[PDB]
Amino acid sequence: ESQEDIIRNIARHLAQVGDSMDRSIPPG
Amino acid sequence: SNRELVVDFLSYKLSQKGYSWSAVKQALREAGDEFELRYRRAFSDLTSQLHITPGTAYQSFEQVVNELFRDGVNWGRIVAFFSFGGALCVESVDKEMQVLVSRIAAWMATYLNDHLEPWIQENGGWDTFVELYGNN
Repeated sequence: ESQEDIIRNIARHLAQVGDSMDRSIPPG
Repeated sequence: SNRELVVDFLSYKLSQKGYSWSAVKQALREAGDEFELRYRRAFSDLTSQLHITPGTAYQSFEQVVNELFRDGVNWGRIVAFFSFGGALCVESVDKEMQVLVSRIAAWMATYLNDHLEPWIQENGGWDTFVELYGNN
């Protein structure tokens, strides 16, 4: 309900979906 | 160039909602579309709950994005950054604050240039982004 709570939720959601979209392969 | 990417992406997202703002770009557009599909299957759009206003938009932008990248950076989180900007612009135009579109674009470009550029260059630049996300 707080502004900072909303902020934290959005950023967390963005970060998690972002990671699901991370296509990089670590170097060998 | 980063600024160019930003304006192209935001203009694309705006056009998809019927609004109008008058290889990398294509990959980013597609990545954004996929990102948004995945997002909608998982979480509600909380953009509205931010209460975007001219006086608060930068602070909302800055706090979300700082939190997004606090733990680290990857290409997926960079796509999230672009999609988030897109959402802020659509909300802005929806609520007749369309002047915020040009400000959000500039804020995004500056954040890329000042804060993400070092990581981008360390990880092969946008050329590597296209190798990974191109044609999708």
